Amino acid sequence: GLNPESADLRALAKHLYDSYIKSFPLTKAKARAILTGKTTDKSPFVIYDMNSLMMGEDKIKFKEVAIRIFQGCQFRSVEAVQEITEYAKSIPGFVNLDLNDQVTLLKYGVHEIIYTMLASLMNKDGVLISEGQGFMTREFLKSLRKPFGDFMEPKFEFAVKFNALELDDSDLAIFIAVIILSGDRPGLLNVKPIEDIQDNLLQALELQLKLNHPESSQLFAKLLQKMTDLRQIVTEHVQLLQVIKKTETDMSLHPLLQEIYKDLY
Ligand SMILES: Cc1nnc(-c2ccc(OCCCOc3ccc(CCC(=O)O)c(F)c3)c(F)c2)s1
Repeated sequence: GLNPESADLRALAKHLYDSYIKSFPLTKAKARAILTGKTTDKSPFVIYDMNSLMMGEDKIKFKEVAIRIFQGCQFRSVEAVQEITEYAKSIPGFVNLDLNDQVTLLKYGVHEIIYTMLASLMNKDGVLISEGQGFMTREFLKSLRKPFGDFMEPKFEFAVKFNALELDDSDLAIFIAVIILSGDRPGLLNVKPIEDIQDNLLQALELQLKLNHPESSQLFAKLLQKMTDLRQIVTEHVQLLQVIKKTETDMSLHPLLQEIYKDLY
């Protein structure tokens, strides 16, 4: 904030953080407080096997077991899409873009955002579910029958490496906006207005990380590099769905996810 240009970058960071808080009900700071046993929040019920999953169904409240779980992740993605869409609308310039490009930017951005923010709810042993009321172990997720036995592993591998960056919600707010305003999504009609916005967002992210993580060298670059991992998670998940739909012909797909995945990659 030391000159007027950089003060406007601060104002943009604060705007996005504010909108993020308003849009996403379970923040990283709340997730971390649940996972680490802090006294601001309530310990989760832990599901690590079939009997504890049965108990959990009664305690949390919220068909083979693998399919119920897989579909539960899809319902969560649909809620996430709703929240990401409302956040996207708050990004200055987004709603003024061509409507076709608004739709394309959401279509290709929402999963990258979902896996970014999924890391906030993960550690190397498992993941928060039902808004933090439950915690499902990574080993229980690995135990599910084929073809569902490894669908969570790439997301855990990503999370453990992403979490070592030690980003907070104020950082994440800007990073998620940068993800959405990507000028290289396929089929965009007007790239230039997108990149002008993305430029501003990147400038704000960069100053946010230098202020908030003054001791953490090239954090900005190391964060942008993680956009590689996110892309690979997505393309791998799409391949897995192609497999699942051949053996599991009785599995339905929420219409929002169907539209998103159509001709995605
Ligand atoms: C009985 C039960 N019924 N539901 C249960 C349940 C268990 C675990 C859940 O979440 C674990 C973390 C979310 O992980 C993700 C999220 C999104 C995707 C991508 C999905 C797509 O968009 O295609 C993903 F692949 C994994 C959960 F929400 C519900 S237990």
